Amino acid sequence: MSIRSLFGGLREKILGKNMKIVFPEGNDERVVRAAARLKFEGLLEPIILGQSEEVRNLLTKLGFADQDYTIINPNEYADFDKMKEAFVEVRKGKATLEDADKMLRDVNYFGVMLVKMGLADGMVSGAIHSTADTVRPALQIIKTKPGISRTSGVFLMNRENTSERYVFADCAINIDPTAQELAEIAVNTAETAKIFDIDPKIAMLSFSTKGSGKAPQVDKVREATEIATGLNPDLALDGELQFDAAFVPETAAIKAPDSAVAGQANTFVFPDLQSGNIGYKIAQRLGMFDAIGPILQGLNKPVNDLSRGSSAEDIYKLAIITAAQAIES
Amino acid sequence: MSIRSLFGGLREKILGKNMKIVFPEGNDERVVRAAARLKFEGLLEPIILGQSEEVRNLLTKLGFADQDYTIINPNEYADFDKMKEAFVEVRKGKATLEDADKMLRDVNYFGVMLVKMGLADGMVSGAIHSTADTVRPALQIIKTKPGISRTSGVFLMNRENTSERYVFADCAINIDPTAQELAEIAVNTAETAKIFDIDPKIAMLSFSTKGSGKAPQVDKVREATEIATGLNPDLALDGELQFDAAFVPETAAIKAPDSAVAGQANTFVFPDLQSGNIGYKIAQRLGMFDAIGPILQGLNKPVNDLSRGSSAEDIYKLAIITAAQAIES
Repeated sequence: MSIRSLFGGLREKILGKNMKIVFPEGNDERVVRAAARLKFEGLLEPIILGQSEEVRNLLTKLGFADQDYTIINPNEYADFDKMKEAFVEVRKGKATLEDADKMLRDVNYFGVMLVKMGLADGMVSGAIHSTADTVRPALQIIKTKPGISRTSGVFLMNRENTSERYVFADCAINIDPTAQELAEIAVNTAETAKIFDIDPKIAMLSFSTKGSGKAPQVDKVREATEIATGLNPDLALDGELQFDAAFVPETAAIKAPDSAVAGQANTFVFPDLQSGNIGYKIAQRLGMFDAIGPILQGLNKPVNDLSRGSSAEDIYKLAIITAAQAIES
Repeated sequence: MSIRSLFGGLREKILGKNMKIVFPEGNDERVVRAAARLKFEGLLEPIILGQSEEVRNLLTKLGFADQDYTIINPNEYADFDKMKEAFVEVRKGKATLEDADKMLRDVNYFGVMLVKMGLADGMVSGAIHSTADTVRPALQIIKTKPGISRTSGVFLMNRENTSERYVFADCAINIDPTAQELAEIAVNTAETAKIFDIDPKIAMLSFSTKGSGKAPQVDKVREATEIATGLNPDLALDGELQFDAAFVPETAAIKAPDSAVAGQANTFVFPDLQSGNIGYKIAQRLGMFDAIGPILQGLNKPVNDLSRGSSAEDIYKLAIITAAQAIES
C-alpha cells in the first residue's frame, strides 16, 4: 500500500465523475501545469482564475495547448452581478453590494463564491496566498457543515516501507479546541479517514491514559471522548490515551486494557494545535512518514489550502483529494 | 556515539568519586541486583533501605555476597531523632515532631531526608512507587535549586544508527508552564544536556515560527524565549520555532533565517506537557529513538524516579546518571 497505490485509488474514485475545481492562482505556473495535467488525464475540470489572455499565455509558455480551459476573470465577470448580490445575500449586516463589488474581486473570494453558487464542486488554493486568504472566505460564504461548528486540518500520514497509514488531529486550524469541538474534530476525521481507505480506530491523545494524570486539559479530552461516542456510536473511539497506549500493544495491555482502540489506533486526535502541529512534524521528520499536506474537513463544499512552497505534483494530489471530497457531497 | 559509549563516558565521570545513592526500594530484586552491580564495579555506594536482615536475604537469594552493604531500616533508625527534628525544622507550620515520626517512616521520605542531611549525595527510586511518592518528598525536603522555581523531566533521545542525540523539554512534570517557568526549564535543560556531552542549541517549540501563527500560547513561548535569553545570554536559544524549522536546514532557511538555532537544534523545549509527553513518545515509537527515562532537573540534590516496570539495567543507568548529577553539585 504505497502512495502511488493510494492515489491510484483516489484517481479511480474521481475519474469520469467530471468534478469541477477552481484554481484561483492562474498566475503560478505550478498550478497551471497541474491544472493542465488533471484536465487531460480526465480527473477533473479546472476553472482557472485570471486575465483570460494572461493565463492562456502561461499555458503556452509552458508548452500546453492554448484552448478549452475554462478561464474566468474576477474583474471582468460576465455575471459579476448575480454574484455580487448572492454575496450580501449571506452576510446581512456586513452584507453590502458596494462592498461585494470590491471584495468579490479578490481571486479567492471569487473562487469560494463560484463554489457557493454551485458553479464549481470545489477549490484548491494557497500556492501564493496565506492560509487565511483561503480559509476566511471559505468560512464566510460556504460554511461549516450542518453537524460541525469548526473546520479542522487532517494529515494523511503514510510510511509505505512499513505498511503504515494514519491520520492526524487538526494540526492546522484550532489553537485550543473545546471538548465539544474536539469531539466534532474526531467525528469529522473518521469520515475523512475513510476517503483514504482507512478503517478508523480513533484515539483521543493526552499525557494521561484513562485517569493516570489529572488536570483540566485531561478532563477536556475525556469529556470530548464521551461527547464523541455520543455523536456517533459506531466509531471505534477511545478516550484519554497517551500516544504509546494508542500505538503499541504491549503498553495498552497494561495502561488501557479492555480498549477497543488502545494498542492499535490509526487515527490520532490531538488535544490542541501545539501538540498536533509539533507532533505530526516529529512523525514526519524523525519518523520518516510522508505527510500529505493539510486537508481541511467539515465544509459544505471542499476547499483546500496548499502550502508555502508546494510542487506541481503536490497541487495535483491535493486537487485529487479535493475532488474525491466533493464526491461525498 | 552509541548508548554504550555515552555510558562509558558517564561511568568515567563517576568512577572513584564515591558518590552515595539511596535506594529506597530494598524490596525489589531489580534494585538489589542493580545496587549490587554498581557497588562492585566501583561506581557508587548504594544505601539500601529496608529490614537489614530482609534485604540481606534477597541479596543471597539472588546469589550475591551478603556483607558490606550499607543497609538502613526506616522504622528502626539509630538516629530517627536528629532526623525526625531536621524534618519539622523545614516544614515549620506543618513541621511537627509527632507527624515527622510517622512520615519519615516511609522509605522515600526517609531517603530524601538522608540526602537532605548530607548523609547521601543522591537518590533513585520509583520501581515500586508512584512518581508522586518520590517527587513529593523531594520537593518538600530538598527543594528546587536557587535559580529555579519548578522541576522538570528531560529525556535523553538517542538514535545511534543515525548519529543523533537530543534532549526533550519537560515531558513529565509541568502540566502547562508559565513563560517564566518555561524559560527556567530551558535554561535548566541546557545544563543537563551538557552532562550528556551535548552542546546545546535550544529551540522553544510552538505551532508558530517567528510570528507565523498568533495566539496567547504563541506569546507564552516567545516571551519565555526572551526571558530565557535574559537568564543566560551564552545559550544558543531561539524562540517560537515549529519542529521542522528547528530540525531541518531547508525549512529554517525559509521560515527562520538568521537563526542561531533553527535547522540544527539538538535541545527541544516543549510548550506544555501535552505536546512534550505525546511528542517524545512519537519520536521514540515512530522515530525509533531510545528514550532514556525521565531525568528530573532543578533540585539541590539529584533525585530520580524510575518507571513503572523498569529493568535492572534501567536502574543501573539511572543511578549512574543520578550520580553524574550529584557531581555537578
